[PDB]
Amino acid sequence: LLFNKVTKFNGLTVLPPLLTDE
Amino acid sequence: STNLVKNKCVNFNFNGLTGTGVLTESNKKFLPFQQFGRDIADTTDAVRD
Repeated sequence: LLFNKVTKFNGLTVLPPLLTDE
Repeated sequence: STNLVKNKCVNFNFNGLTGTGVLTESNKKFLPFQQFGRDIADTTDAVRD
């Protein structure tokens, strides 16, 4: 529910975290 | 002019409307007078031939 309560290609890059969400 | 391809990212220049991306299937209902649409990210999201 913490994930659910918290709620893209314009040159920026949201690099995936080194530590995976899992 | 020439045709278009899906799932292969290319550049599109529709009468001055330029951009780059994949041209995939549209699956939303649109008004008949539309020329092109946008998504939440302020990007050209839909194109009509």
